[PDB]
Amino acid sequence: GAMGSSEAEIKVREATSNDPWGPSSSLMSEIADLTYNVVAFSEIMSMVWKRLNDHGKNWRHVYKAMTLMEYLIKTGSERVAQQCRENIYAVQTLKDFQYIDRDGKDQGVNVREKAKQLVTLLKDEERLREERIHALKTKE
Repeated sequence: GAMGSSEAEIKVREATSNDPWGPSSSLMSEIADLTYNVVAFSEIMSMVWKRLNDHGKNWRHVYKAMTLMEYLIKTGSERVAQQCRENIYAVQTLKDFQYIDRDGKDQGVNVREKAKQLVTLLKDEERLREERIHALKTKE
């Protein structure tokens, strides 16, 4: 289903699901390779920004989308980091993300801290170069 049709959006959804495991490194590597495919890049990034804009009980979409975005910034096409810097507000807003679950536990704190770290990385082009060498070595 069918004829080698794109599964880019589906792979991103899988990588950013509410499941309390993942995202898987092999799946993330597949998505990173697809970011060099201009058609797939658009599908991937749109889905990641959507997951980064979920809330509440879907907080893990946001947390896992940041893990995926970080991996793609470091391991994928340099167009990823460029688009993220262009859309930096969509990451910065997450430093304000709130969610208290029904057990009273602050899941939002994980989102806010991950966002803080991703923003400092994106603002530093030297850090991005260093991180890319290390990340590409992990990939290969």
